[PDB]
Amino acid sequence: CGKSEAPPPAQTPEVGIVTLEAQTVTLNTELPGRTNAFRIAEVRPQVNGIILK
Amino acid sequence: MHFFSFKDAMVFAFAPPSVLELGNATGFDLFLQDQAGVGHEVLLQARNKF
Repeated sequence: CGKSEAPPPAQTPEVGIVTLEAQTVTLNTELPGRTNAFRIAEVRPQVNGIILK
Repeated sequence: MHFFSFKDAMVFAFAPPSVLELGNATGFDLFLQDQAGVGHEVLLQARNKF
């Protein structure tokens, strides 16, 4: 009769490769913050009395 | 199926049976239940043993 049809057993299948190499990287972060003035002076009086002008 | 032996995905294509109300693929079917209460790792390694 027949009809066996044995496939080839040995395949050793294909893979995908990349070849990595040495490389320099800079590590940098990003942090929140507020802006402040260089000098702030709160004008407070040093005597007592009515503001005339 | 002979063209889909490619690298990235495990593509595995087929045809439905004659009566599509009875499943979507042919063959048999069974479940391996965990009646003792032992964890999911033991059941998973039992399925991988099977």
